Amino acid sequence: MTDRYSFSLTTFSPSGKLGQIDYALTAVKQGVTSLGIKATNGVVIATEKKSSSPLAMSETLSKVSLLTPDIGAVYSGMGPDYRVLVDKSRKVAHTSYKRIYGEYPPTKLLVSEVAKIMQEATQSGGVRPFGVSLLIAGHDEFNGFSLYQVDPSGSYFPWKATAIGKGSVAAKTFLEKRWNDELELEDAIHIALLTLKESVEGEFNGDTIELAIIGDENPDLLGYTGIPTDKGPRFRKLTSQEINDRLEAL
Amino acid sequence: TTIVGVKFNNGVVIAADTRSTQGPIVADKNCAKLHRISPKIWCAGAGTAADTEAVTQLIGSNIELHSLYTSREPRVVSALQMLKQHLFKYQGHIGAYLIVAGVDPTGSHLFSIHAHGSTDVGYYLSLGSGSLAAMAVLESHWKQDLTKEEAIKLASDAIQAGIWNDLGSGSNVDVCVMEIGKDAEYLRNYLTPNVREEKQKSYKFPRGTTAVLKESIVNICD
Amino acid sequence: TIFSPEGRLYQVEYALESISHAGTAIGIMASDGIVLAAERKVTSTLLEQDTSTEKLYKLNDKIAVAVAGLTADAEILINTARIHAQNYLKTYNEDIPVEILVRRLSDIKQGYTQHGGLRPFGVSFIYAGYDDRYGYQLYTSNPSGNYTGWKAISVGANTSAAQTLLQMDYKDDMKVDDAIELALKTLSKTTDSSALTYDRLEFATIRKGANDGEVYQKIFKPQEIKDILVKTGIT
Amino acid sequence: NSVFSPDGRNFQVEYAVKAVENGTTSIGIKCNDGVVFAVEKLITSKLLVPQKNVKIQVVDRHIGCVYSGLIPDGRHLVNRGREEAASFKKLYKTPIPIPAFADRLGQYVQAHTLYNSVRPFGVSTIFGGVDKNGAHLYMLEPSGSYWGYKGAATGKGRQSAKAELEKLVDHHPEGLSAREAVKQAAKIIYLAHEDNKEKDFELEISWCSLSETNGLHKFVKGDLLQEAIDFAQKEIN
Amino acid sequence: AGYDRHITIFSPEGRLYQVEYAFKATNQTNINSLAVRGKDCTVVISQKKVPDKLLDPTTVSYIFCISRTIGMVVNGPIPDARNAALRAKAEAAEFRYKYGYDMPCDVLAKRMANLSQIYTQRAYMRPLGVILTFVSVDEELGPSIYKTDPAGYYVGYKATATGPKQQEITTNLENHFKKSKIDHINEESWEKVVEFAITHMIDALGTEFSKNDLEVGVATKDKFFTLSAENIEERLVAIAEQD
Amino acid sequence: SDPSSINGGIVVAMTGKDCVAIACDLRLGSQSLGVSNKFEKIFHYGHVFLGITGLATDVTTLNEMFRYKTNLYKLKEERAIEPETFTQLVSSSLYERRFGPYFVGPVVAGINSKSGKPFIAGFDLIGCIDEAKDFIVSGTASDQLFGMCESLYEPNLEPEDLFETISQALLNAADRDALSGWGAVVYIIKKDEVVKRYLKMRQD
Amino acid sequence: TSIMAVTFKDGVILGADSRTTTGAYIANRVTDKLTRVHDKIWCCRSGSAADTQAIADIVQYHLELYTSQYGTPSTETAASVFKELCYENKDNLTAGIIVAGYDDKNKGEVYTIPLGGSVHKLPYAIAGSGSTFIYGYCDKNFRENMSKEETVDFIKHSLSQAIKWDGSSGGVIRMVVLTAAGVERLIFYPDEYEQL
Amino acid sequence: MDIILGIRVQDSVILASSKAVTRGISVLKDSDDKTRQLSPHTLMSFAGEAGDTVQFAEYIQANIQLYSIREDYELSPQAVSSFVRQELAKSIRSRRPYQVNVLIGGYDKKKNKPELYQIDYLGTKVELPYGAHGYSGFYTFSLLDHHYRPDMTTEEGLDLLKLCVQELEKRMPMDFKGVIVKIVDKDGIRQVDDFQAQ
Amino acid sequence: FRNNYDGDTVTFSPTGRLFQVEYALEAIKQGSVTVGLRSNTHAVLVALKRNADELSSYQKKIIKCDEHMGLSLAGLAPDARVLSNYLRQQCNYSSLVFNRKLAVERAGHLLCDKAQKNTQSYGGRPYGVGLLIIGYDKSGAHLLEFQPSGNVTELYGTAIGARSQGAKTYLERTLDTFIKIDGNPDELIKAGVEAISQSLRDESLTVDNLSIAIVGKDTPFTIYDGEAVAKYI
Ligand SMILES: [Mg+2]
Ligand SMILES: [Mg+2]
Ligand SMILES: [Mg+2]
Ligand SMILES: [Mg+2]
Ligand SMILES: [Mg+2]
Ligand SMILES: [Mg+2]
Ligand SMILES: [Mg+2]
Repeated sequence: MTDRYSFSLTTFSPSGKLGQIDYALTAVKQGVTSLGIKATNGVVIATEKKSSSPLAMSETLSKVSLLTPDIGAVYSGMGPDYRVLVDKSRKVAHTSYKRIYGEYPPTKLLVSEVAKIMQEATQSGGVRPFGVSLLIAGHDEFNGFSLYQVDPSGSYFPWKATAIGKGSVAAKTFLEKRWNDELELEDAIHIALLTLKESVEGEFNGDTIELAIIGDENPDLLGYTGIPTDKGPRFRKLTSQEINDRLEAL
Repeated sequence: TTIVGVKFNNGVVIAADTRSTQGPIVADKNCAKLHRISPKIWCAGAGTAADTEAVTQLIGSNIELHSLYTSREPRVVSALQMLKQHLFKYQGHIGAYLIVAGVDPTGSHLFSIHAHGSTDVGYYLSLGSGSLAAMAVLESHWKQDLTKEEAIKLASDAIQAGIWNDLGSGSNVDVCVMEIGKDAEYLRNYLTPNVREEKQKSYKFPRGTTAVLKESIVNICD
Repeated sequence: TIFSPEGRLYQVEYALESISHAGTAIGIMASDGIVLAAERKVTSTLLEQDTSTEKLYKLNDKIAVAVAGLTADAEILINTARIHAQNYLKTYNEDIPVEILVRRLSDIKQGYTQHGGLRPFGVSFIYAGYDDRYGYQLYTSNPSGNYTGWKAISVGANTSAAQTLLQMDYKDDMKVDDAIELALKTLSKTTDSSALTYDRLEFATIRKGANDGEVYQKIFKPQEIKDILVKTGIT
Repeated sequence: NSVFSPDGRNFQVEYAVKAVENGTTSIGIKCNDGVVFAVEKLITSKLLVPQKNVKIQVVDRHIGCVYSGLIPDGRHLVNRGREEAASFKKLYKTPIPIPAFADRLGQYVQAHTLYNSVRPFGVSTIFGGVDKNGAHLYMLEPSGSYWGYKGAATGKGRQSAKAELEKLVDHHPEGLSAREAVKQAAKIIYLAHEDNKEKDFELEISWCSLSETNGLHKFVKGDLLQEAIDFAQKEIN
Repeated sequence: AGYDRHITIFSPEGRLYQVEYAFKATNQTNINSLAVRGKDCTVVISQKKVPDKLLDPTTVSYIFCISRTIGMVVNGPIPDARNAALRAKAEAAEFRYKYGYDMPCDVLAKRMANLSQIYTQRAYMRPLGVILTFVSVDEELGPSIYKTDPAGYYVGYKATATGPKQQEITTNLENHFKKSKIDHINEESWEKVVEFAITHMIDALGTEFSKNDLEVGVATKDKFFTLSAENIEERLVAIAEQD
Repeated sequence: SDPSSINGGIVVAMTGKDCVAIACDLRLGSQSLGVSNKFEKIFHYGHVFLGITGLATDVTTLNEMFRYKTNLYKLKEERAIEPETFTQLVSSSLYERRFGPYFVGPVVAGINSKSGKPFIAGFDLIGCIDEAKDFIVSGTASDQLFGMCESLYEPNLEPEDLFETISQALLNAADRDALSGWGAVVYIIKKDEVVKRYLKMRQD
Repeated sequence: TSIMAVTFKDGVILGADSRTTTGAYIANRVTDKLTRVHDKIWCCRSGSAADTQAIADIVQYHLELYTSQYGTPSTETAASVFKELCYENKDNLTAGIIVAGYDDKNKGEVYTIPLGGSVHKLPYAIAGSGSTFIYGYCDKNFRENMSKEETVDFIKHSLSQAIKWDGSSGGVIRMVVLTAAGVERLIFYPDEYEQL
Repeated sequence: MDIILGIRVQDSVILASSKAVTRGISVLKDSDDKTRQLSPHTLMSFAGEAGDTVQFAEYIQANIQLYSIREDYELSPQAVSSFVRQELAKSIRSRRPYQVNVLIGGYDKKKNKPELYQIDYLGTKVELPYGAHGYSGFYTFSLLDHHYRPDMTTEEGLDLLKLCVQELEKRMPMDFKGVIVKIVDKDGIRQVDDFQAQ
Repeated sequence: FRNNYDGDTVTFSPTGRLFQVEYALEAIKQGSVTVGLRSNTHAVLVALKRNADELSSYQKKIIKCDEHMGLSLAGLAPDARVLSNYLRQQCNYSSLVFNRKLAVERAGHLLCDKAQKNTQSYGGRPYGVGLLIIGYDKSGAHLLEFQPSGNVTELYGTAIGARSQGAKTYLERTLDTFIKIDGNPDELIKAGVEAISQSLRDESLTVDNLSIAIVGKDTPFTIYDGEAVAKYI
């Protein structure tokens, strides 16, 4: 019953820092590496499934999440914060967009909505910031493909390619080396896999790696035929098997 | 309006005519009364046209969010439960009458919902001003365990009873087929037996026929 | 919110401290237009330049802001400023006079300074607008909610150094093209980077609609910034 | 209060308990068809009117409540216990089962260990009664914790009372009747008074027995009380 | 005493000490528990310690029937345990009312983890000092184990174990599934799955159990139920004639 | 009386080859009393055109509301709203007032600036979308408009010919409605340009 | 509508016709008017189909929550929940509900909740528009502690008369048998019951 | 029924408003000024239901005056009329709607043009060369269709108005006790104090 | 132990003490002495009124709650007003709804529960006043003592305030005599007046000093001050 801390828990310090936002960023550093690479005809988001137990079933925990049929997200930092951000993000895409315009939000707008949700946790009374950074990749008719990073402060930035979390500094270097503007999606998935191998401690296979693409429309994933102007999701989670095929040619 | 619902051995079929009316005047000669709640749950509405579209889209929206949240294919009983609870709340004032049909992990389902929030279940259903015309066809030809083809023929024939005998209905027959294994198939203008005959004369006017007072080019951008 | 023994607002002071670390933003007003230039926060090769707009934002068709500080705070404020412009347009069938919009934004900032025990917004704005009462205008607003009018101003880092230079080379009878040169010169001199290159820059103007009688905002595409950077002899 | 210590404890709740230990000693005993509640009333002064400062409380018609610690906190619980029992009876027609009633208090007490704007309750409460399927006796600590009991004690003489309680359980595994347990309650309250013997006391007893009170909660008064006082007086020496 | 140790705000290292402390609270009862999946059942076993001889042993449980189909075992103090049990029950009834079908095990767990994440983020709530293990035979997923902690974290398990001596039991089961290569126990009867659970508890903890030392919950297609002392005694008898 | 009869007013939109046309009368009345000879009922947000008939206060109010909403759209999205999207925004906007509806009969016309394909839609007062590929009619002479259109219309007309057809439809329907007329205005819309013509009609 | 519940020796039986009308049109000839709110608590609904369905669904919700916390609800508890909703909302509901249940202790019990929101415990209950025609017949033929087969006959005969006279009643006769056994669904088609 | 006329000539806008206030079988007043000045160059006249009439006028006047002092500026006649329309538009769907019809006459100093706005209680706004509310329009609209010219002087406008007042005095069943006439131009608002027998 | 444990009423000390409530108890001990006592037929309040100067009036210490009930106060006076108004309303409520005079014991319970909520709510202090309540209801004369902790006890007699321990010891000694003083209003008052004297290091209790209240079998609750107390000095 009733909150006592109706004041901001993120305040400015004598030097101009916002401590809690700094400390959430330090949490993102401690988290498992995730990355995004933009190609000419798609985006790839990838991360490692770091398991709590060998007795756990890692298929039941998705780090990669569909946000709308053409937008997907991955994170580094505190898992549960991600999970609830994903719920709010899906809802907001409906309440603030689809229920109004009859179509799904373009990438930047949804990212902007997510940013707002995180911005608020930085200003409101009696809350800490979210302990995550997200990578949001998507497609829309008028903007093409995009990749955005969203930070605990509420800040977002568009990226050609980037990595967040543990090995992020080395992985970002490995991406500046490898990225160009002629990359096909298949090349990008291949680079994503290479970059992720430096980060992975243990086994590196389709069971321990999580990887999704924003590529082309998947009419077989639509669930109905008949309406010719509805072609299906561009978001697609690659299977364990699919990953392994690209590791034997890696 | 004529909307029907027919269960067969491995699924469920819904169908509808394609006439919208403001009183005696036909507004749209070929609209679509078959709507999607989710990929495999489909809906047909009669009564207030804006109401059946809106209640369908709202519940559709929520069903998608549920599906994503629970990591499961949407069920027909969820659509039915949300619709009836919503309609009931609005005591009737949302004049949505619906035949909701679909397939989900638990089999195949066919339901009716009335505006005040009551639901019924059945093997064959009809709603609309053409409801009686259709039902007499349905009561004449329905049997247990229809093959897909028979169910489409029956549902199609029922919409025709509505089209030919009810002034509230006309034009074309839309169909949607939901089978347990497969993707749902939407079949736009499955029948078109009401083609306007070619007119007796062309009415295109000689240019300059219309007196014009003044004129100007209009700016679109900035 | 509370006062100090000195009669200062701690949180406001520290918010201003924060801003003095943000990439410098310059605004210069000329008789026939306005210049907005700002420097991006030490970037990376992999940062998408074409689909990026972190420091410059359109408010309505006749007003823009340059941002210094927390972007996420600035987006919150920009969005409300956008609504305020649309409310005024709907009420009066006239585009909002520039000052009225600035005052309103400023007043929202003042509020977080006086009640509610929330932190202030860590944002300073330079407003660049045109209206049919005062012509071209330039305003500045900081987390205190204070606002002031200028002919030339900077926010963020090195305002101290940038202000002295603008004071030196600013002359009331300038054309826009002269103000463009001044803004880029001033950024170049004050930068903590080596060369001031196109990819570290956001740039915008408000002119007299190429050839018309109407007012037009140009938010420079990256390529345009590269050209205008060779032109003024910094390559 | 909403504060876990480095090793998982709640120091505020622990301190709440010290207030209970500080309090008078109260007990409950589960006989084969009911429950007996007894409490030590310290007489501060002869000016206190005898029999007229009733500590034992009834909830609905079939439940008794006794507690040790900050008395006002106990009254606060019983108020809430009553609202909670009315609410249940209203919707469900039947008077509230004792385990059902136990949890209502349980959740309410636990709630007061979730927030910094609240302090935990400074009581432990021994309560119970007869329902649809037998007799029940409960004890609920400041933390929200509660379990079923054969016998229960709390307060100053808690330790010696439990020792007596433990003995009864061992010698009588087959039942103890309501009439018997009343006597023993009086006895045990005498044998926890030994600690606070510097100040005088008064004994209160109530019971809820299927055969003796027809499943309603009643105060033990008159000849029955006097006889139980004698049994305790004779068995103290 | 810094604020970052009294409420759920970040420490300079990015940690939430109140969440960490809440985990320590889960062991305070010194009770261990484990869960395994059969071919068409799921079994939870938990120790039952009744130290005080004034207690009614039948009211001493850490196993709850959340719905007709879902059971939940808690590691942590009972006051918080019952708080969670009550919530789950209400969330379960409500789900069925609104969506027309029984709330799945994992969905409930997800929901409970979300409530936990809220206590992890809002200042005025403390986390609950409990770990919740949810079990059923889901109508879509089959036998299921899902476990939620004070961090708001949850996942599905082949089998799991919780409590002070949790590691012993975990590595035991890990060794079993290394041997069998499958992710359940092949076994027809729930009775034999319970026996396996009790057996592997005995080796791992190196202790014998009487019928009053144990508490058992079993979930089969469409019920979840708990075994009485007598059904457990029968189970204990059967293990003895071979092991 | 009937709120959609007080002020009078008609709007009609047609599609043709690579074009759309939208037209309205100019009358603004108060029952029998003609009040304004100059009351336009068509508007445009970027290249998207919206005609509105019905109660004139709601016509005005909705114009101001759709200007507001499209202005904000353009700022967030960095592009002009398209025909199909606007149609959706009108619908949801009307349905939001389900039990206190605007007494209007909106009509949307335009060309998708990507696909270049002609688009028209109609709505009822609570936002029910009438998707039609040929013509849409609205107002106190909608019966007469339906008759005129169904007789005069043929698909794929050239902008110069579609102009005659829509004008003839409007003029003659307007001349059978006591509350429509008093001058007319016709927009012809081709991707690249928009011509606007005031017609000469009876002034009674 | 013709609905009835009858207590007999071994438990209780619910019966109903299967017809739903809007005016003189039969919207549904095969309706299931027998509604389960718990395993061995069932009810028959009359009045507004919307109102009573919504009520039944809330009661089912309350009893499921009840079973989770406190165990099997008594029939009286089920009736009390129904009455609460019906009484507290008498001025938005046209709901006439008959409640019938079985538990081991109290055996077979019947409660009728008519329009007002009052509750009445009865050895048997009739309701719905077709009931009016069978007040004489039922009062003349009901006995206490009948056998299952006798009771089934009593409902079968009663409902067939109700169907015969009331145009709103008709179709098939559905029954639900509630005992220790067990739950048993019965059905009887016009060709059988009309010949009675 | 309350006469409310306005005519826009070339360099000014002229408002004329009946002087009677009638309740029941009694004329309580024959000198009622049914006008409020909104700003030095904007005038508004009003007619409608008994109480809402003055209450609405004065509320608008307070608002426009507030604006002027806040901005040290006079809002264009077009902006004032938009403000007025929106207030009436919101009002019509409120609990108890303002039953007032208005004429706004303004001289726009930035364009040097006179402007006349007719707005009814529904929030129906339209700019007119001449306008009227109530029954009076049923006479005056046709007269002015005939006699009105876009280039008339203020003096010609006053003759045209006198012609309108004569028609109403002849044909209207009620006695409205003549009008108060007001002229809005560049040099502001002034009243023609002699009209009743001028 | 004493450190950060008296911040608010929402903190327990490591000893299980609530210092805010213990400090509120100290405001009573600071207050001017007051005595209440009863027999079977009457109950009497006697209070030592206190001035704040020689030019001031002695501030009132006895408040009437209903015809059959009233109280005296010691400690923070505005708190007495808050509490007596509540009691006035509870008495009033019982009369209007049930046509029933409120049992003095129920008034005890009610005041107790009201005090309690201020020993548990953050950002609210406890009541800082002690009260003695007398009344005649359907079971005779009653006297209660109210502590800000919420504890209410029914007594034959008692005293609260500065140096009150004197009067209490006397009343403990007089018990068997004053309990029997029945049908004699004036004897019981004179017994109470002399009881309050044991608590005087002060001065001699004057005609302004003294405040007496009575209620009983056939006497409505009435207050005596000024000239009307002279005959008991
Ligand atoms: Mg037809
Ligand atoms: Mg104890
Ligand atoms: Mg707290
Ligand atoms: Mg917290
Ligand atoms: Mg029409
Ligand atoms: Mg006409
Ligand atoms: Mg019949």
